[PDB]
Parts: sequence; C-alpha cells; structure tokens
Amino acid sequence: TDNTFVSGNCDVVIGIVNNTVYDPLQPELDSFKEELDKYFKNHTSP
Amino acid sequence: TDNTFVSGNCDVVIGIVNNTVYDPLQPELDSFKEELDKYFKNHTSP
Amino acid sequence: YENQKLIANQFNSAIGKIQDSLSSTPSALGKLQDVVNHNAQALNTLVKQL
Ligand SMILES: *[C@@H]1O[C@H](CO)[C@@H](O[C@@H]2O[C@H](CO)[C@@H](O[C@@H]3O[C@H](CO)[C@@H](O)[C@H](O)[C@@H]3O)[C@H](O)[C@H]2NC(C)=O)[C@H](O)[C@H]1NC(C)=O
Ligand SMILES: *[C@@H]1O[C@H](CO)[C@@H](O[C@@H]2O[C@H](CO)[C@@H](O)[C@H](O)[C@H]2NC(C)=O)[C@H](O)[C@H]1NC(C)=O
Ligand SMILES: *[C@@H]1O[C@H](CO)[C@@H](O)[C@H](O)[C@H]1NC(C)=O
Ligand SMILES: *[C@@H]1O[C@H](CO)[C@@H](O)[C@H](O)[C@H]1NC(C)=O
Repeated sequence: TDNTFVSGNCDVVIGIVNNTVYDPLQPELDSFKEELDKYFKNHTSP
Repeated sequence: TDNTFVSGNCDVVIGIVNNTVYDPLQPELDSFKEELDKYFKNHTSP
Repeated sequence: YENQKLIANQFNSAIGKIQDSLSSTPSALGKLQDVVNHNAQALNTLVKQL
C-alpha cells in the first residue's frame, strides 16, 4: 500500500491486470487481532 | 518508519550505525493492547 | 551503498583510460590545436605580404 495510490474503479484503464495488494497493516493485525480470539477462549470455552 | 525506507540486511553498507526506528502504529496499538488486556482481565474476572 | 565497492572500482578504471586515450588519439586536442594554428598562420601570411 505504501508503493501504490488509488484513483477510481478498475474498468476505465485499458490493460489493467488482476493482482492483490499486500496491505502491511494486516500482518500487524492478523498476528494481534487473531491473538485476541485465543484470549476470548480463555473464559468462554471452559 | 514512514520517513525512512528499508532495503536488505545491514551487513553491506559501509559506515552504518545503530539506532532505533520509532514505529508510529505501535504505541497507539500497544496502549490499546493495555486496555484490551485489562478488558481480557475483565473478561476473566468473574 | 549496496554497490559502493563496485562503483568506486569502476570509476577509477574509467578515469585511468582518460590518461591513455588522451595520449593515443592525436587529434583529441584538435579543438585547441587549430585555435593556435589559425592565429599563427594568419600572422604568417600577414608578414608574408611585406
Ligand atoms: C479480475 O477479477 C474480476 C473478479 O471480480 C473479474 O470480473 C469478472 O468478469 C466476468 C466477465 O465475463 C464476469 O462474468 C459475467 O458477469 C455478469 C454479471 O456481472 C454476468 O451477467 C455474465 O453472464 C458473466 O458471468 C464476472 O461476474 C466478474 N466477476 C465478478 C465477481 O463480478 C475480471 O474479469 C478479472 N479481470 C481479469 C483481467 O482477469
Ligand atoms: C549494532 O547491534 C548489533 C546487534 O548486537 C551488533 O551486532 C553484533 O555485534 C557483536 C559485537 O559486539 C558481534 O559479536 C555479533 O556477532 C554481532 N551480531 C550480528 C547479528 O551482527 C553490531 O555490532 C552493532 N553495531 C555497532 C557499530 O556496534
Ligand atoms: C496489443 O496489440 C495487439 C494487436 O493490436 C492486441 O491484439 C492486444 O490485445 C494488445 N494488448 C493489449 C494489452 O491491449
Ligand atoms: C488466561 O488468563 C490467565 C489470567 O487471566 C493467564 O494467566 C493465562 O495465561 C491465560 N491463558 C492463555 C492461554 O493465555
């Protein structure tokens, strides 16, 4: 995301291809927001 | 870490020094981890 | 920085060829050779008309 900027939808550009954009916020979240789900099972599951 | 950009390991630059890069997303998150761990302590309190 | 040993080695190799190529081609300094050739020869034909 730090290398790319967006402008509008993706149908007007001629020759645009399909690929994902690696959002760097997600590894900082999926290693920590998913860690909350394990802490949710600390009291709910037993 | 938004003022700087990274490239590879630090074993190739001649004259590189040691310092700490202040990530700005962490202390907003880590203070929220303190509230979440307090909430998780509140989750496991009863 | 990741290539300074290569860049510093390549620059000194390129600057070493300037010392050889300047004393190889004879007309390299032809830009300065004809500014003194034209002035001396026009001086020569000035006194040749006496
Ligand atoms: C990049 O991926 C997108 C997926 O989001 C591709 O869009 C897909 O394009 C096809 C074109 O044939 C769509 O099929 C058609 O859908 C319409 C309804 O919108 C339907 O009436 C037709 O019978 C036909 O099935 C497909 O639905 C659409 N995908 C989605 C999720 O809407 C796009 O083509 C890809 N581009 C490249 C360059 O690979
Ligand atoms: C910057 O910190 C790193 C991390 O400790 C230093 O790297 C180590 O330096 C010691 C020397 O005291 C070596 O014995 C280790 O093998 C080094 N480890 C690695 C992974 O390289 C580094 O020397 C420090 N930089 C400076 C200029 O002191
Ligand atoms: C490139 O030009 C050829 C010939 O006109 C065409 O078939 C092809 O689709 C073009 N490529 C793109 C990405 O438009
Ligand atoms: C559950 O919470 C207790 C204290 O609230 C903590 O000591 C324990 O490590 C937690 N369980 C896990 C799997 O982290």
